[PDB]
Amino acid sequence: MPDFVKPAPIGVGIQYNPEILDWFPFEDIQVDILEILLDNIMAPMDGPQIIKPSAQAMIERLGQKFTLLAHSNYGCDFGFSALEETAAVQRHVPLAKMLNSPWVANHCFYGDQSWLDIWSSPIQFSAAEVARCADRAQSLQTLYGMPLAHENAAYYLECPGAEMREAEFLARLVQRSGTFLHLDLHNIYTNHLNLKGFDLKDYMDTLPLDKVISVHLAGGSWHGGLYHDWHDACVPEPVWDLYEDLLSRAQPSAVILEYQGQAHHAQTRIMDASDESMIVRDVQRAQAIWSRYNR
Amino acid sequence: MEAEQVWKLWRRVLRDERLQAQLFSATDATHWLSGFSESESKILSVYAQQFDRVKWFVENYQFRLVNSFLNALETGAPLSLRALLHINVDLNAQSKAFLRDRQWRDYGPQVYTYCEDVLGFLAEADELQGYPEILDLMRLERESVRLYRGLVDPESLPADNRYQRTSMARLYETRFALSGWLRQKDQLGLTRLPESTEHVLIYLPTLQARHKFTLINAQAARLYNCLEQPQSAAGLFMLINSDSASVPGSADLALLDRLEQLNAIRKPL
Ligand SMILES: [Fe+3]
Ligand SMILES: [Fe+3]
Repeated sequence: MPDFVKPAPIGVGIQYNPEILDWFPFEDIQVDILEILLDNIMAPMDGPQIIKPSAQAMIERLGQKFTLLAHSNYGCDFGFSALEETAAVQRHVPLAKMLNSPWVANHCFYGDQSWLDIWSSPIQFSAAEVARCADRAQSLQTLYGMPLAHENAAYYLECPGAEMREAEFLARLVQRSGTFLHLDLHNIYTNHLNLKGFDLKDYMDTLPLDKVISVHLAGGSWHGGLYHDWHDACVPEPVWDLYEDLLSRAQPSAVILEYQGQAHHAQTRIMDASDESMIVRDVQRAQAIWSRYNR
Repeated sequence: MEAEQVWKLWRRVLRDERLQAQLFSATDATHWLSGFSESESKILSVYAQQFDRVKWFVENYQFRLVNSFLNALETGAPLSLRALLHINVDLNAQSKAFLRDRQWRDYGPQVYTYCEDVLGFLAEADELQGYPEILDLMRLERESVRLYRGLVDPESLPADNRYQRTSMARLYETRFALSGWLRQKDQLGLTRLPESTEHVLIYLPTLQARHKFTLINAQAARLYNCLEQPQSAAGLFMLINSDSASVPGSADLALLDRLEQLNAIRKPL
């Protein structure tokens, strides 16, 4: 606890974002780790409760079988409001402790007592924001009592006033705060495609890969679509190339596969759910690659 | 360009639909309102190209905010939501009407305050004014919201050797017999209800459990209404609102025994 270290590798799992559409598709004993979005189990802050009383049942049912990871989105971690007032320390920090999570990850976005302003607002890549966000990250990690990872953000517009590249920002952030990184490989691929001058090779060499604890493999929108980062289609082959390359350079502790929620994540999508075994193929391929570079 | 100024700028942008229209229509520097502060317009000037992304970011904000109107309803008033969904009210049209009145406010984790302002807004909707049974159901759910909100930082009260009213329960005198909907939730908003008053008590078994609705007798509601301020156990039995000046004993003791069991009162000890 005085110095947080990377936990021992625990394996590959799915993110359990479909609280209903995944237990029946869940198969075998191969996966013993599932991610938990703390926002879905979160209780209102203008109320006296920490966890949704309906969510306390599954945490009891799932914590015994599988190790359950935390994921802090819409928690206003890197905002400008006081950290003690944010939903991260008021709800997300106790929830991760209640879930007995080995570590917790957030997102490199902006939020101030607001839930839906956080996407499409990446942190300004500047030495001024490096200093401010690292001070909040070290304090927040101290409150979590567990390692704190920062997920790389997928965005279409870089924040104005950016002094440096995204990869140098994350390297300067985790070095000054002592926190860790949560490498979403698909967010690197969609940023490489939809951004001018995004060096994918420099991104991997710049990042302290020894700070990566968890990895996210996901799909995206096909060419011609409205916008990207749908997290619906099959995991693209360039994202699979990044997964094999990352395991051959460093040693994460887990890798999770994410998919869309119940409603359409963006303005116009669908609800269909019939390719349940494609997920099993994507998980199984990650299992084989994981053991190919197993400790 | 400080990061806090860039956030404060957009936070003003996507809450005022007027500022968004002039940005979408004008890509030229001065054609977009130079009435924006020079510091603001400096940050707008970065978005001179790729103004297409600005309309996409604003549209996603209001789309999520329209959905949060439903999430706030599911969290605070789940039975009113099922009743409103059964009678086919355009909650999207009511979400846009409610959010525009609040200038597209992001409640965030303040979901109970969100639902409380939503139920109050919906209580005046002309579409709902023809459904008095649902209007009675929403006021019942609004008390449940006020039950949770009243327990955030509750005023602590010691034993004080007097009958005290706790903060873990509220009372609602209905206009219709809502128990028919509470006992048969498949008929929420679908069936007709008699206009008889009921005393439904919203109470929490434990502080980490779902609130429950239960009916109490009119005499128990009289005891609960007289315990607005803590009474001396003897003045309470005297305070039958000038109707009775005698202690009923087991007639009113068993009622107080149930209220404390429902975590609604605090007996003197
Ligand atoms: Fe994430
Ligand atoms: Fe992710």
